[PDB]
Amino acid sequence: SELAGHQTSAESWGTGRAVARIPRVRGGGTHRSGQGAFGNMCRGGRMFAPTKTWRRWHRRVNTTQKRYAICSALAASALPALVMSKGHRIEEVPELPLVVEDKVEGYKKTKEAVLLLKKLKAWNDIKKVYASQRMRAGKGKMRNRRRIQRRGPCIIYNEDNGIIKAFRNIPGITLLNVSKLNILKLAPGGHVGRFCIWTESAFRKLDELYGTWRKAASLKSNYNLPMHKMINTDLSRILKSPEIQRALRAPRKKIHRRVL
Amino acid sequence: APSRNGMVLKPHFHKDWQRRVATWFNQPARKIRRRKARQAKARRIAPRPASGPIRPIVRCPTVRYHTKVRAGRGFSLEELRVAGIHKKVARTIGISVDPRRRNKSTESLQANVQRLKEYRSKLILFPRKPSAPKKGDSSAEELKLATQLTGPVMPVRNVYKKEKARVITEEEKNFKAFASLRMARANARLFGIRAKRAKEAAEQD
Amino acid sequence: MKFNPFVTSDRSKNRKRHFNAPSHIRRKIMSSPLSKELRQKYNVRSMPIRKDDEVQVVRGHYKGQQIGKVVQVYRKKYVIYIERVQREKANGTTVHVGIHPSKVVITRLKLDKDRKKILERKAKSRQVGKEKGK
RNA sequence: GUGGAGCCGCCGCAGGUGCAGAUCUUGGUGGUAGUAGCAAAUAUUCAAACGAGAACUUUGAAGGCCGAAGUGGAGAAGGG
RNA sequence: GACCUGGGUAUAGGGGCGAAAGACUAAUCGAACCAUCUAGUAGCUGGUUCCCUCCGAAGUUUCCCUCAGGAUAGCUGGCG
RNA sequence: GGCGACGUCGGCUACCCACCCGACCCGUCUUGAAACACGGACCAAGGAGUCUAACACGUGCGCGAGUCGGGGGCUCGCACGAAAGCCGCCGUGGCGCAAUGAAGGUGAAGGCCGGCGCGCUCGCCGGCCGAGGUGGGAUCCCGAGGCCUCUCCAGUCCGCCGAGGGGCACCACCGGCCCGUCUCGCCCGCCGCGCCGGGGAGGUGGAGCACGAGCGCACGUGUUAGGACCCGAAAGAUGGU
RNA sequence: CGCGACCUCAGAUCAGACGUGGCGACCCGCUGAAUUUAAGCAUAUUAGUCAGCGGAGGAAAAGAAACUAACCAGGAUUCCCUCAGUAACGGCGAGUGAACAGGGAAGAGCCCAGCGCCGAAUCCCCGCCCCGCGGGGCGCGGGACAUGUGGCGUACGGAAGACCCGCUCCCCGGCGCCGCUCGUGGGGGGCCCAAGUCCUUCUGAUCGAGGCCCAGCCCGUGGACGGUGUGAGGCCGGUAGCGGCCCCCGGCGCGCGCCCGGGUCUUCCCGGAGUCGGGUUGCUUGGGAAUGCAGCCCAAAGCGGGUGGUAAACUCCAUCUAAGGCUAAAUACCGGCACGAGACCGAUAGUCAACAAGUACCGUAAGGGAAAGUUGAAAAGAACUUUGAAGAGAGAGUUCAAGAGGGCGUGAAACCGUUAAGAGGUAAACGGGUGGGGUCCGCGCAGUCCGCCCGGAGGAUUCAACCCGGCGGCGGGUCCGGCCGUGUCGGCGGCCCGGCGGAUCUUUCCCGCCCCCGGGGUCGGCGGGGGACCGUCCCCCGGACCGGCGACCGGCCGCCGC
Ligand SMILES: [Mg+2]
Ligand SMILES: [Mg+2]
Ligand SMILES: [Mg+2]
Ligand SMILES: [Mg+2]
Ligand SMILES: [Mg+2]
Repeated sequence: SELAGHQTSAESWGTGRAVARIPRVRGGGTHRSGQGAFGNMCRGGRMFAPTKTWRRWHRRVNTTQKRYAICSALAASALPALVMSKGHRIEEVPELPLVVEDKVEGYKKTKEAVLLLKKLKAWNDIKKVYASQRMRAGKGKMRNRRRIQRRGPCIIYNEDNGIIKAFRNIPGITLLNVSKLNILKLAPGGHVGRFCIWTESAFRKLDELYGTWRKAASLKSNYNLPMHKMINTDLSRILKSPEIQRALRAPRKKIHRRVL
Repeated sequence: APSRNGMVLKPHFHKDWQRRVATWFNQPARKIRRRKARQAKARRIAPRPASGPIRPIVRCPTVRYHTKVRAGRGFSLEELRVAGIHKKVARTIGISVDPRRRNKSTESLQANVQRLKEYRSKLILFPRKPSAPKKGDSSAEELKLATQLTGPVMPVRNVYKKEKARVITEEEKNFKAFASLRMARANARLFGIRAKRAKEAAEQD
Repeated sequence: MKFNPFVTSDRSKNRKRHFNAPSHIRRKIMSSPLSKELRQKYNVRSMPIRKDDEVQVVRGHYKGQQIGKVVQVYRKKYVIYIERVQREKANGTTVHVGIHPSKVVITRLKLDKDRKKILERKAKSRQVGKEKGK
């Protein structure tokens, strides 16, 4: 409210008369004549902390963390567990970096680009998305958001020759250019591992755009793909190694309960 | 009102401040508004470039900043005079003119005179109906592109000398030192007084 | 998916343009489909309805196979009245009941000179899209 | 059990997030309670009528008061 | 009779008006009413909204127009 | 081991009743509440630590002698896109890496060996090095010795290990260096010999150095400026009726 | 005295024009307090804001230096980031507090008076006709202004005239019109994809299930909305450099109208006064020995004047040219005319107002100012019979429900009525422990253990055990075909047909410079542009170890399925 409840001339009654010391409106005549005026307590009152439009809405994240968090969101789209444990159904699909050739971008009628998704068996996920066409739980249904929708795969490309048309009608799908990616659409809900369909002209650029550890990237100036704090990361292959089990004390497996 | 160790603070909110505040909820709306006024202006005019005229080379005012080069205001006539073009002809050709700018060096003067003729080298004009008074043939075989960008002849060009390597000689390694400054400063605040003490010897008579 | 910015998407505003709609725009939103045969002779999909068209009623309490003309088109209350479908009151008086014309099938049109210019222009402009695919 | 069109788990995020009290605000209702009261300027009674209905309305008869600086007759202001 | 009164008309807020009482000035008068600055200020009152677990005080020293208050040192928890 | 149903078996909840025992009405300031202190008739809904700016420390993350695009720009005329991504010859700038003095200004390296000018307490040349030293100091290293079925012929290992070593961080201390000054003494230099420069030895003042840890983001707490936890005056001023 | 020329003036219902008023969100000028903070309070602060008064516009204000600088000099204004919560001010307390540099957005510049030349070459009105739209013009004649000075050229960056020399005849608006429009301009109206096909549930479908092998169908259209309930397909319509239809925009070419600039030399001209500044007084600012502003007094000069952030005198220097004027963008918008969206509020909330809301009503008046949404798909809103005068019933009727019956969805608590069960002298109520009754729950009722193994007995099958036939995996195998890690080199293999850097190196290289008497000496470096070289990642052969989530092959053992 810009100025709510203060658009009223009122005052405390002051003296006795067995009333509380809240400000009362003036006058006579009508109903609203001696009632409790402004204050968070009263009906028709200015709320406590009338909110200001200069709340710090927008937040900063420095660029290297935005690039650390998107290296970490594409590699989870490669592991066959994390992209199933998020909810995408890659059960009957081939190799997890799905890369189709550049001929996909010459699709210009969506009868064609659906039986692309059927022949790759990626239609086992869109068949799930039609099931999730529910309605919103709460009071969002009057703020013109009414239909919840489980996000589907994302086709990531470059050099559009019509593929933005023949995929923008399929529900739950997302199309994002491999030049200009987006962390918000590669991890819906902050849960890593969205399933992605690539393209040859898209999938090859990432060696020259995020770089490797051997060199840097050529389409970003001062970036190198970040370091990996664990070289050998499976400790079950480590803790069952002869360097360690030469060094250990012994296990100690009696229970030694409470003796009466 | 203050407690254990902290800054002492003068926060300037004693004055009324909530009736003049300026949230920038339109600064995305003002960025893509003033990109329409660069899209629909640079195409509307001409094969003339965007980003305005040719600016000259200008060296900065502060001791802090005199070591560097800046896109100035206009070639101040003299550069239009040594290079020899008319002043009211210059600002329709595409050359900025700033008449209240002076030149008190010959080093900086020729630094723009070559720059102006270099601009006049890389200029092609369109004569009206092709009788061609003092413009050549078909339009430099074609205009080769529509608009130029971010300045005509890259106005920064903060160039620097190589100065590769040298042999230290006898004179260079013995003299030029710190004591050449303490006596240099001593001829800055003990110079006018020593003009006055020699007047003492001309009145000793 | 809507890309045109200068038209709405909000529930609380398309209702305000619907319930407070002017009464010649109101005949456009009260439009009924043509029958399965009659959309193939006149090769046009659907029409705004009028006062002397006989059509069967498809979805309601009164369903199917009772072709009989309409009698009165309340535009204000989004309701047409058809001569067959009625209701006995508690008096014993019979009055019509109302059925929204998007739950109603035209099975014969009335034609005049003003409708021929509608059934031509709405039919020409479907073989425009068919000749987009040259 | 009533009710007739929405809603919830878990993982994150974000608050105008929890009431027994402020002679608290607003709406509602009780005990009090069928209680205080309907007591200034003397006073009403009988029958007939229209009425489903009569102490109070009308009609008559009788007894009354205001009693010409009026409980009378007309106004200005105000009311519409 | 320094008499009583209708209407008309004059004087306005630190102003009016007073055979004076600080009376009277639209139920308000030792400074009217109305709106705004304004949500004025308070070391002074009243209130302060879920559960379990763990630790758990102080009313003393110094300085202050200080004595119903704050500063500081003490006592206290949390993080190590 | 033994006993029994068509009304009997087991069981309480916000069910009712009886009995024995213990039991004054809550909120609140206060040394002290059931108080002859004050608020509370009873329900329903509303109702009070907020948001920004700034600083502090704690913590998490990314980069690290650096860092940060916050301000602009580029990327069709696109729902979500008022996003996201990119620039770097946009690092201007901010904070940091250097302090100190009122200021003009100045401005943080030593250790050893050889040797020399009268080694004058004062001083100088060549080389190796290089943040000096004392005490503690987790960790690590060496480790005499000890360890197995007959006594000799040996191995990676393991196990305690007296002593001894190199000793991180940090703490106490001594020493040095920079700057301001103070006292005391000679020496050196000359874009040009002066009410010029540079210096040394002791004592002190500094928010300093002595192999840098910062910046940005986020969160929590604390303290303030903001109507600032909600509600409260007697008043004050301006403009009017 | 009478007539006339003027000068200062009047009068008019003279002819023709003009200004007031409203709004006020942003802008401009002026006047401008107190509460508050200082723990009191006088300076200070709050604040040059609130109120008051006047001015306008789609923007206004500001503006082409009487500047900032003090070095290698910048160059109108406005706005944002930084400068900086810094210099500075302040009972030096509380607190207030700029600017120049620097990076960006936008970047447009100009006019006059005066000194001078041109014989007022200037303008208004009036009348006629040229001839043209809805009108404005050059013609043709008649009244004014004006010599106390109109118009051309002219502005301090210099200008003017006379020379001399070397180039060139342009530009300007309109006109009925034809072709483009940039999202292809803007406005307007009418159109443009596909299911109601089968079963089934419901009062109603928009629900559930099904549509052979093409996945029932359309997808550049699966945004949304109403439709008897949850709808890509039933309808508005969303998508599309989709069409056609109408009206208006800027930009062809005949008849208009104006129409010589340039460089040197010579001479000549060259500037705003009660203003600048000083003295004093009030306000103000960070401006401090007065920054701005205003009053009153004193009142300038021309190698003069302003500024140069500590009063002053002298002495150089630096920059600038005031007291006259206009001007687009970048910027501001809680009023309006339209729009779009929301990690909003959802009828004691959100504005005061979701509804006959600035309305009812109060006050003399300024002014104060509410409460108040929902029947159902459809009113199908109860015809009719009966007691009562009617309010109201009882039967009947509608509908899925009157347990929705006209402020009618859901119907809470306090409170009330009755029925039911229980109980009754310490007001009731509570806590702890039982007991008794009831409502019901399961249990389910002397009718409860349940699953493995084994020995009996009948009863009926069929693999196993064995093996070949078999598709597939696991485990170690010669890494034999393809693998990759970090290296030495070599082939520099592509360097001069790799990529990228490097304040590596390159005066014999490439033009344009300065220095030097028509040409030379690199004569030293410049601006520019090569190619030699270092460092690091790309093909090849040789070399390293495991051939590791880097895997296919055959070979083996041991599984498994048919
Ligand atoms: Mg809910
Ligand atoms: Mg920051
Ligand atoms: Mg007053
Ligand atoms: Mg206007
Ligand atoms: Mg309500």
